[PDB]
Amino acid sequence: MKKVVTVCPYCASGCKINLVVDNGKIVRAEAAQGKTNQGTLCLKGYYGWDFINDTQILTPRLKTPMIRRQRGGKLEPVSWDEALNYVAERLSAIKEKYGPDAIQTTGSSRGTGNETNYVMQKFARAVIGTNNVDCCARVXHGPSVAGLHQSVGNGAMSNAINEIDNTDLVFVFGYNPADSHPIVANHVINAKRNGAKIIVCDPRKIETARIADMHIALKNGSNIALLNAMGHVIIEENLYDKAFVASRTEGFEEYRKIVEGYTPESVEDITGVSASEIRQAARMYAQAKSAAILWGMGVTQFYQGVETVRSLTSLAMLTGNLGKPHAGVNPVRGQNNVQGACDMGALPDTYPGYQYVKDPANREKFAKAWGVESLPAHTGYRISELPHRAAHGEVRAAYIMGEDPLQTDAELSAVRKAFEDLELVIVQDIFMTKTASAADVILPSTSWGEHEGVFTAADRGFQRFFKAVEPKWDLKTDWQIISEIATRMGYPMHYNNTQEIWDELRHLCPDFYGATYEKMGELGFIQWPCRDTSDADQGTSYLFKEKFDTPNGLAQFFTCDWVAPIDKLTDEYPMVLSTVREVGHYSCRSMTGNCAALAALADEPGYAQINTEDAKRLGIEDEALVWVHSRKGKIITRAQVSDRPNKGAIYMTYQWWPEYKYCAVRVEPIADQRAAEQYVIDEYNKLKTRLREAALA
Ligand SMILES: Nc1nc2c(c(=O)[nH]1)N[C@H]1C(S)=C(S)[C@@H](COP(=O)(O)OP(=O)(O)OC[C@H]3O[C@@H](n4cnc5c(=O)[nH]c(N)nc54)[C@H](O)[C@@H]3O)O[C@H]1N2
Ligand SMILES: Nc1nc2c(c(=O)[nH]1)N[C@H]1[C@@H](S)[C@H](S)[C@@H](COP(=O)(O)OP(=O)(O)OC[C@H]3O[C@@H](n4cnc5c(=O)[nH]c(N)nc54)[C@H](O)[C@@H]3O)O[C@H]1N2
Ligand code: SF4
Ligand SMILES: [Mo]
Repeated sequence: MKKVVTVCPYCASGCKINLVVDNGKIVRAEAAQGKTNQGTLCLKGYYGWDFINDTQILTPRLKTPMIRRQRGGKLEPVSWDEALNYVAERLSAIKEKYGPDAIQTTGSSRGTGNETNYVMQKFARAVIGTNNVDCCARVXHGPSVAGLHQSVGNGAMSNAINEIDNTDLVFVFGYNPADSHPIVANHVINAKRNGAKIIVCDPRKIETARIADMHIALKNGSNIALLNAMGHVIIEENLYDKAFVASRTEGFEEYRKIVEGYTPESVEDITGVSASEIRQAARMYAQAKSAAILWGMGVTQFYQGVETVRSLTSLAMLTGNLGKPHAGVNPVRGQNNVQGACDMGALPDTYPGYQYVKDPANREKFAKAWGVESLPAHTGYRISELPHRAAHGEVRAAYIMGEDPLQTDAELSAVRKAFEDLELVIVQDIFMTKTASAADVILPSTSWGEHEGVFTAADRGFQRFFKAVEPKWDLKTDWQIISEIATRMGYPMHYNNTQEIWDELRHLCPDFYGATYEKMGELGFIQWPCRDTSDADQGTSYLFKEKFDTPNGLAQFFTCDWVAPIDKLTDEYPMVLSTVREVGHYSCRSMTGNCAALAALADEPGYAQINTEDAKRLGIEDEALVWVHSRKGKIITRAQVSDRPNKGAIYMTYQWWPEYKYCAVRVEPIADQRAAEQYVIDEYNKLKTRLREAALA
């Protein structure tokens, strides 16, 4: 009986967990003293280790390689030799026929770890010869989509999670940590215990709003209108930091011109917030000695979302809430390793350590390190473009590792046809997912629990996680799989352990070089940049102390005009639909839904939060199934009738089996509940049986 230290594989809070191991099996999980969690876990860390054991509650663990030889055929189990040879031969053949850019790779933001992601992008670049490497969820980063990067030159959380506790004001905008990042919510609560003020800008009455000094309950989609009026108040009442603006920013005058028209009064009907409330919130934010903005992954989907991110960041620039502790702009992103995948250069325009492929010095270094003559300079395809590339023949093969697009991507029949248009789809996962079940080849990897590595938490904190248990089947780690494919394609690659991979990237990434395995250890939390291996360098708590990471080191102001959501409301569709996380289950659900304790918590088809008054009016009872009508769409869901959602909007916990957050819908009650209930059981049994048969064939 021993404790093996790991990091939670769910959200990006980065909680350290001691997995109790007795006789080669995990026996229970308990909170370890991680930097972020300090002996606490939410439900998911505590009960969510159970999927490792292949419970088969929702879907089985992948146990063997598989190949679907004919297109409308069965996945058949095969040896590793057969699978890895097949893939190396197909990829090689595709590369020679169509060029390297005909192949798309993905990183993975989940249990695999940082080392895997570095290896995947190495494979794409040194072996295949393409920059086509990307992750679904990604930090604000590229030229093709606006974000934080244009404002401050880094898409990361500017300040640590542990810095939240001593901020004077937490400005939570489009963010629900109580359900999304329970341990981050504990830091917000502790900030309030420590006397911080709290402003929540959220249409709904979320948990954090209960403890908020102001809950700005703004109409769904009204974000830029509110943000501009807040900037208007800050500028017109002279509450901005003039020194900071003069010396550390540009673009003020152009921003001032736009927000000048946006009086709190001009925006009362649009935001549903009184001008007085707008003034008070803008005052509270501007007057706090140090204020941290927290927002969610989240804001970028409300669209005007990427403008909203910059408009928010502009508020922090306006008030000098950047380049000092307990302040900042802090997109707390979702997945346990969304940050790390990006750190490892699982993005189409950059090597690990945000060393852009367009720089010839960077190409030279990596090329030399990687024993290759030339590395490609042009930006690869984004995984979100896959349906378009596949349809038009630009991408012929997808190597999809640790992503489930046929579950978790907008319009599921788009990526389905994408898989049809593609010549070859490889899925490397730990479960028979919807996506894996539609693949040509399945490569089963080890899971979190069965291997080790490094994750990067929400605030760029590198942490080690250790192997607790041996895989029960003949599994390879993700990086073992890639390395073997790489070698079979003519490029010698092998590693004996993740430290070898980590040490290689350290020597290629000046901002990660100091973050040795020894420095991270069992409980260390090392935020990058960490440049010196000396134990004197323990990382960077917050960014931008001296300058910003923009070309000329000045932060860049931005906002724009408010534009009403594209899906307008009608008498035919009088409700807003938006999506929302729930604490007890995680998104893919292949992990939480395969945990006996967590699975007992959440019913199918899932829940839709409806306002009490809306429900009264519509004849919708609590717990009663309901239909939700959009356009080219209708869905069945369960009513969670509460006063938490705002009247006029329903919030679906959409984890169940580009404006994701605003959508015009109608909600109709079901007369025959018993038939609708049976129907739900019927469809869930269908899917469960389908994935079962896919796996045990
Ligand atoms: N328990 C659990 N936690 C998770 C996950 C999970 O599946 N389960 N998934 C993780 C992942 S991958 C992600 S991306 C995160 C997502 O977590 P979040 O970043 O928190 O995204 P949401 O919860 O979907 O939306 C957050 C808030 O946006 C509000 N909102 C909706 N419309 C508007 C608007 O127009 N303006 C404003 N200001 N607010 C609005 C909603 O009411 C909600 O409270 O959760 C992460 N954590
Ligand atoms: N319409 C719409 N579109 C959206 C989103 C939305 O809300 N709505 N969300 C966006 C972001 S926020 C989310 S996090 C992202 C989710 O997709 P993804 O990461 O691929 O699914 P995932 O479910 O987390 O699947 C992760 C897979 O990884 C497997 N896995 C987990 N651990 C490992 C491992 O160690 N090795 C390997 N090879 N695989 C592993 C999981 O089983 C799962 O299939 O896509 C964006 N698009
Ligand atoms: S899901 Fe998030 S808050 Fe909960 S134990 Fe895991 S890392 Fe911590
Ligand atoms: Mo996410």
